[PDB]
Amino acid sequence: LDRADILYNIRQTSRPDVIPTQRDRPVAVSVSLKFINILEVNEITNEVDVVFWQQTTWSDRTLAWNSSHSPDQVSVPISSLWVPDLAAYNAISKPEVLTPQLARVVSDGEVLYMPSIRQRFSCDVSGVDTESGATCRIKIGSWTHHSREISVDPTDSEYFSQYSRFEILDVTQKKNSVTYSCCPEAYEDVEVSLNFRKKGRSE
Amino acid sequence: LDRADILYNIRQTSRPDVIPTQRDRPVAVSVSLKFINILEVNEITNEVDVVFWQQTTWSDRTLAWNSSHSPDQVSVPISSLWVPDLAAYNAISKPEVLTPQLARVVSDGEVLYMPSIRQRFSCDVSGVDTESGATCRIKIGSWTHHSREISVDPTSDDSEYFSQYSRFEILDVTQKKNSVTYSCCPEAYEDVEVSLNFRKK
Amino acid sequence: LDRADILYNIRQTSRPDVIPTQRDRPVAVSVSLKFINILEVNEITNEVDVVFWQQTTWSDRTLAWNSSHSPDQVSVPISSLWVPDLAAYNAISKPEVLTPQLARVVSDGEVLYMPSIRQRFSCDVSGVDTESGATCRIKIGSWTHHSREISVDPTTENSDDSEYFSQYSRFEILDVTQKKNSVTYSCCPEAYEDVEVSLNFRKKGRSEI
Amino acid sequence: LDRADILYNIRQTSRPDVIPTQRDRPVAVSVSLKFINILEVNEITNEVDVVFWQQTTWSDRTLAWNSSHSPDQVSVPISSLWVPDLAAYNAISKPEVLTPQLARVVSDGEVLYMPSIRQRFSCDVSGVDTESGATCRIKIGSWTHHSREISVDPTDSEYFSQYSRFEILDVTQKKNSVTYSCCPEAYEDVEVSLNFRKKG
Amino acid sequence: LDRADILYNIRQTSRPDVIPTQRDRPVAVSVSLKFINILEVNEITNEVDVVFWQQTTWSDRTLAWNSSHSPDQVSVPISSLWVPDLAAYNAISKPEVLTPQLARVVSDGEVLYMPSIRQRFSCDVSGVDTESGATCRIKIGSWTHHSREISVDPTTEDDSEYFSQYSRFEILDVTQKKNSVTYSCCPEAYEDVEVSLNFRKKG
Ligand SMILES: CCOc1cncc(N2CCCNCC2)c1
Ligand SMILES: CCOc1cncc(N2CCCNCC2)c1
Ligand SMILES: CCOc1cncc(N2CCCNCC2)c1
Ligand SMILES: CCOc1cncc(N2CCCNCC2)c1
Ligand SMILES: CCOc1cncc(N2CCCNCC2)c1
Ligand SMILES: *[C@@H]1O[C@H](CO)[C@@H](O)[C@H](O)[C@H]1NC(C)=O
Repeated sequence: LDRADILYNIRQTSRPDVIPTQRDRPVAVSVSLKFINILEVNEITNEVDVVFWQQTTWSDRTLAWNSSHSPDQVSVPISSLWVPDLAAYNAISKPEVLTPQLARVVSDGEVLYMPSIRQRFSCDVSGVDTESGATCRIKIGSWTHHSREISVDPTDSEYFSQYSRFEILDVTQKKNSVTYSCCPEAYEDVEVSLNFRKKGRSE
Repeated sequence: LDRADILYNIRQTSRPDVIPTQRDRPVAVSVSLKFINILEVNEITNEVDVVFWQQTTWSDRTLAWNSSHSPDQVSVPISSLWVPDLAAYNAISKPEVLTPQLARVVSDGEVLYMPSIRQRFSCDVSGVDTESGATCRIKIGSWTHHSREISVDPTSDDSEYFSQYSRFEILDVTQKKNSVTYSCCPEAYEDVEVSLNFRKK
Repeated sequence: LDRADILYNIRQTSRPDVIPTQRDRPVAVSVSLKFINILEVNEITNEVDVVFWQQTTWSDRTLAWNSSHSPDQVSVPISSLWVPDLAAYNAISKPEVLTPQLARVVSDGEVLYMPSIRQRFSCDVSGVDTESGATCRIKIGSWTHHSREISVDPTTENSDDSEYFSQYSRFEILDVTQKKNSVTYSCCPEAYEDVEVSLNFRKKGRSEI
Repeated sequence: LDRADILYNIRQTSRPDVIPTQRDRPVAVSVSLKFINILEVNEITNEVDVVFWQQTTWSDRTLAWNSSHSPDQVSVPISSLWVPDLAAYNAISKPEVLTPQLARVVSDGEVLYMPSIRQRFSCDVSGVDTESGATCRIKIGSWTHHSREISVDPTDSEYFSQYSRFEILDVTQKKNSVTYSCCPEAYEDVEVSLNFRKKG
Repeated sequence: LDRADILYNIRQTSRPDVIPTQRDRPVAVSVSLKFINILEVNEITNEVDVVFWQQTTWSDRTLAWNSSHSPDQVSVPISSLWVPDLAAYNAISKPEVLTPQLARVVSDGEVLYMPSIRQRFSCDVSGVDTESGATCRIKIGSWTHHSREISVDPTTEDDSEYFSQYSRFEILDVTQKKNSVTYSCCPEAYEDVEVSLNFRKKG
């Protein structure tokens, strides 16, 4: 098996429309945000612009191949894969995807999709200009798949731009299960708390 | 039947172009707005930005399957389904759809489509900065299907999903159904009018 | 015949690329603007933002069907139909189409396409804040089909204009008049038809807005 | 032959990807700008917004048909035709195409494509608010085809909006052949000089 | 062979999804930015708008043909070719591609893709209005292919030969540099080119 063959088979048998549940257990999706930049904070309106890598991870056995005599990874256009229907509940603009829309697929069926995204959010910006900073919560989960079909779990400003007007004090993640008044089932989400503040001109 | 089979059948026998009338009867569409945020009010120009879930509900028996030993629901791309041609009459921008464009389909043919949308409207913003607030009316109906083909009806805490971080707060939401005859065309067209009473905090 | 059959036939045989001329005579296209809103006037730059329904009407026999025991109308995506290549000559932005892009088709082949459009125009805004108001002319015709292939004609309803106009606009409409022209450009030997819509409007008293 | 047949044949045998060179001669493309409006001048940043018809003209013999008892012209979506890969070198925004993207094709294979375009350019805006006005040069040529494959040649105030804040004093056109440090061949372009000024 | 045949063969067999590695050796990609304009500098927010030609170069043997009695080059839509998944790490907007999306292909399989791009970046704008100017670094590399699949290198071939004389700014110097980076998320190394643009406001 070479790359050409692997990619051909994947394209030929894809089913991007089919959630890869295994024996009616949920697809376990991991989500983690790597913050790159904070761009346009407004303490009056409670709005922020953020750039982040949305590290998204899951398993789709239908993509697996025997890599005994083959590459054990390929990069694949997401239009050829099933992908989780994640959305940020408190986003007030659609995601601006800054990077090539490719996922990495391992021979065992593990998938990693990690685009860089710029997006505007509605959240608590109060205190951004004090020492203890502001804490903005971002809520991400499956739009249409309940907890029996999709579960989401969480996995250092290492990637954060030194040229931002802001700095990161702390990031914490938390998992929730929510029942909305519209539907009888429960839906999982991850809440990411971003604690940040304006740098001093001197800093 | 598994999900793969159900989704394959749906895609293969699509008909996204065909309104699913069970004939002479109109497709009964339910519409309901869950307000999430109010973003950029202008009392001078009478314009507002709103974020809301557009809960849309209808029946399409051509999607039904026997779920005796199968899943009784799947998520489907709306490009593979017939979808009501709803529009907001007083919108002054096209809808910005913020969420994945999937509808939920039940084995009996019930469909739920509920995108989160950001959109700008022309409406009465006067009094927004007073105690009794402003009342902005949003009018939604089928663009091209008359009352014999599509009927729209209204379906809770008005603020249940509303953002606590908005500069505004919701005082009340009321819904109302209308049947309108336009000068251009002989038939009547239904719509729902949603009245959003809100004010600056 | 049911709706599914009618729509299937249309999709399978429609030639969206083919202007439906009958016997070397022009397709008669009717155009009419119903104004919904006037949004962002600038008297310095002579620019206006307008929202309007663009009522467009024509005949295409190739869509016809025998409706003896059938529906006599369906809604059809415009991607499955031939559509006139109308453009606004003095537009300075591309049309923002606000509504579902569907046309209504009658069993005899009559087609009605009427999207709501937001668009910016270059025109005479002078006098907008006076009693007699400004008069902005919008010019619409076929971009590439001459008068022997497409003719454009106004239609005046005999009803009041301001019927669909938003009461919440900062502006108000004094009058709307339509007029047909036939023009020959220096690039081309043939004549091209257009409709000129004259929108007479003014700013509402400032006590109200 | 009727229009339906002509259009069907064109669509079916369409090779939009193939430059229609005849016998190793370059495709001769004519370019001409008809200015409609000047919208948003900035003398500080040297930027202007312009609306113009981009009259583009060339020959593609593979489109020809016998028009003895047939129409001798049709309108065709440009997605079904080869089209020159022209670009404006000093544009700082992508072209906003305002009109239907249709070309006119004559039975002998002559093609005319003339969209109305709004676009922003980087150029010399100094003097715009003086009597002699500013002179803004727009440079247009094939992005990827050299002079042996494509040549560009020149062929307006008649179509200019009376409601613009600006007025046109003069338009001149000029053809150039240029080399670039990246490539050994020569590339043709047209430079259009727009001399304009702010009205009273 | 004529152009029509060459283009037909390429379209029919190209495999835009398949990275053209030759025996486990990485595809060698060359990247070089030719700056055309600097448009909208903001020293407060550390943001700049740049227009540049992104000269991108690589080899794909699967495109080769015998040109004995044929054209030895054609222009090809990039949708019919494999193309490197290059991204600018510090971009804060998606690339606005200003030119026709065509690549030039030589009969031996060499490809040149050079679009003009307008894009906004986050970088160090301090000193832009001084004599020594600001130095803005732009970082470009493969988003998903590691050093064993794609390597990126600067070309060894004027700082402003193509730069607009009508810009409010002027270029003092351009330097390029190659890096190999390991991120915390992944075990492999990823190559990039860092382009340093030293520029200042004209007097
Ligand atoms: C079976 C319910 O299907 C749905 C279809 N669209 C949206 C939702 N939402 C409510 C559930 C939680 N996610 C937010 C949107 C649910
Ligand atoms: C024959 C009626 O067909 C139509 C096609 N497009 C738009 C409309 N409208 C008028 C009916 C009510 N909705 C507004 C638009 C009607
Ligand atoms: C020779 C007819 O071909 C043409 C192709 N595109 C545009 C035009 N125009 C001139 C005729 C009138 N409409 C404006 C543009 C003509
Ligand atoms: C082998 C030359 O192929 C090319 C592929 N893309 C762009 C260019 N350019 C440089 C030559 C002149 N046009 C501007 C862009 C050249
Ligand atoms: C092999 C890991 O697959 C990946 C899929 N998408 C993005 C990345 N990134 C990490 C490597 C360097 N480029 C940034 C993004 C990695
Ligand atoms: C339509 O079909 C019916 C048969 O059901 C036929 O008898 C009738 O004459 C047809 N009408 C037209 C106008 O062709």
